[PDB]
Amino acid sequence: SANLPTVLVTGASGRTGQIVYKKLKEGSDKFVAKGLVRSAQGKEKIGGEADVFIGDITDADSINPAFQGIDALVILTSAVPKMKPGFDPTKGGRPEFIFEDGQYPEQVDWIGQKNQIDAAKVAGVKHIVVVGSMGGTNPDHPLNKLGNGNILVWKRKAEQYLADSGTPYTIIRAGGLLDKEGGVRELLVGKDDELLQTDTKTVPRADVAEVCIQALLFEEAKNKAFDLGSKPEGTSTPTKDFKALFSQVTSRF
Ligand SMILES: NC(=O)c1ccc[n+]([C@@H]2O[C@H](COP(=O)([O-])OP(=O)(O)OC[C@@H]3O[C@@H](n4cnc5c(N)ncnc54)[C@H](OP(=O)(O)O)[C@@H]3O)[C@@H](O)[C@H]2O)c1
Repeated sequence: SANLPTVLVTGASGRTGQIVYKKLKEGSDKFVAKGLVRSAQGKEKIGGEADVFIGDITDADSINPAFQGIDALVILTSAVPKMKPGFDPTKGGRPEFIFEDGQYPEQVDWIGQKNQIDAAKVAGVKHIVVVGSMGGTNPDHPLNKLGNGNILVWKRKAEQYLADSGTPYTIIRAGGLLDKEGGVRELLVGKDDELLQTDTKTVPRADVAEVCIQALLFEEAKNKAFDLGSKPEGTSTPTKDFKALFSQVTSRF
């Protein structure tokens, strides 16, 4: 093993996941990419290459092939609520969202993520990175009511399980995600939702993807949990010193 590390990214066809997948592919001088997606549809979307595997994270055996021989894992899966089809705006209410049965946050973000962490551990991974959301410090956060799923709570339960496991881990709680241009913004790291009290609380999906990558290259990023926000494009200078950035973080959770 003077070989480059094999990095598996799950949720590889998701919006943020497809960028990490693409970045790991471009970074051929640093990584060997691998990805896991939920559908053949998703596999073709990111390029149908042979390093992409199809499987459901809540079906334990089903994901084992993907995890074989991996050295690092980047978890980018998430439960996703869909608008329940009954809404009628013109006599004011507010849409209710739903999660397909067996696809709720408890099953996908907590148990599901537990599935992935447990398989990575069996396979001997060395570093696990997971992407989540800011807001977890407040159990009464409105997002937990979406689809009556408590999505932040189950995600944080999997973050604690990851931090507790002993495997080198980085937990990145992202602020509001943006389909905005990555690498063109000064990025900010916070602790325990403090950034929510600022105007720099959202972040380009491409910068969340690049932070996941860099976490893989610095000892500093290991055994760290931090929030991620940024400043708009055009106002300041885009982040470059990543060792410094991660050396700002001291929290293990
Ligand atoms: N949206 C925001 O503003 C925001 C803010 C802060 C944090 N975050 C979080 O940051 C992360 C990235 O966000 P994002 O919007 O870019 O994610 P997302 O794209 O929309 O999706 C993750 C996607 O996760 C996969 N997935 C769901 N259930 C699965 C299962 N049972 N097995 C395997 N894969 C499964 C989905 O598969 P399909 O492609 O088949 O659907 C999909 O690839 C998420 O954890 C999200 O909750 C989001």
